[PDB]
Amino acid sequence: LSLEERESGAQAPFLYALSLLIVFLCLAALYESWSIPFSVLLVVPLGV
Amino acid sequence: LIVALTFTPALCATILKQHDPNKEPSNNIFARFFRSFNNGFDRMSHSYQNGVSRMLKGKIFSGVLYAVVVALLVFLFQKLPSSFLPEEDQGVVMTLV
Amino acid sequence: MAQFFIHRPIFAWVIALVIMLAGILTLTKMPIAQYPTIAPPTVTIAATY
Ligand SMILES: CCCCCCCCCCCCCCCCCC(=O)OC[C@H](COP(=O)(O)OCCN)OC(=O)CCCCCCCCCCCCCCCCC
Repeated sequence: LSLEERESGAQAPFLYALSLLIVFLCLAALYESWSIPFSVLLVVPLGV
Repeated sequence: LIVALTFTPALCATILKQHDPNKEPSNNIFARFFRSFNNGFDRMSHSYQNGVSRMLKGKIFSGVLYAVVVALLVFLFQKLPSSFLPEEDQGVVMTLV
Repeated sequence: MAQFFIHRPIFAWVIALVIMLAGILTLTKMPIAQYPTIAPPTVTIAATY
């Protein structure tokens, strides 16, 4: 597992950056706005 | 095809600016180049049209020219040799002793 | 249809961006060879007396 950990390091933050990018893009497509999506994005902390 | 149908029309609607019917030509080195180029191409088009007209009137000449063109094509097709792939220098040499 | 995206420029931008991102991601993982062809298998047997 140690070796696995060393290989798997820096995948999760990268992966979660891509997902946040795509979420922003889809929200912008929905509302047709570059600034609106950010209100929706600001909610993530509240659930966690 | 798809990009031309969707992305470029939106880009033109958003990024192109309305034309103005006003005396706003500014003589400049960057600008006058385009005016001169336009005039030259405009008269070159007339020259091309005249050449086309002379071509159309001369049926025999055009026919013989095209026939010679195809003949020269077929003559030169034989001259090139044929191979699968070219030889590329690959930066290495092997030597047998 | 052209009219749909004429009125929704942000939507068309987003589609273009997603395509480009997918392509950039793909390029970071494609194999690179000189030729498309893949050589057929060879098996070699070696014995020493
Ligand atoms: C690397 C990334 C992946 C690259 C893949 C290749 C590119 C694919 C093409 C790009 C896809 C872009 C997705 C953008 C999402 C758009 C979301 C949106 O908000 O569109 C809304 C739109 C309806 O708009 P409208 O009727 O005008 O209503 C608006 C309010 N009045 O809704 C519509 O008009 C319909 C739009 C299509 C809806 C798609 C629904 C998603 C279904 C996903 C299922 C497949 C998941 C695959 C998972 C793989 C698992 C391993």
